[PDB]
Amino acid sequence: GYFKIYSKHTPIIVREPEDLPQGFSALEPLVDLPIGINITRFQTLL
Amino acid sequence: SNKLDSKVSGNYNYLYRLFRKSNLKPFERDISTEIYQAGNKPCNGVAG
Repeated sequence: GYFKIYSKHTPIIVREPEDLPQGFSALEPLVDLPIGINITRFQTLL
Repeated sequence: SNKLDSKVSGNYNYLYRLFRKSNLKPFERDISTEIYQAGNKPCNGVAG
């Protein structure tokens, strides 16, 4: 019924372009608030 | 609620829908439909 949010930060030491950091890191739940929202698309905010 | 809501004049502010192509999901509500020219009639506003 609502939106779940998981997040974790990582101190990257590897090359930034043409690379995703290889390794394992589980993301802990941070916030989860009861909003009954219909969601079809989304957009970032830079 | 026939003695509380329904009264001497009647509260006619209770609207309800009848036509939609996107039906309801579990715990989901459409707040405003978008009714446009869905029919492809040449004469706009045909009788019937």
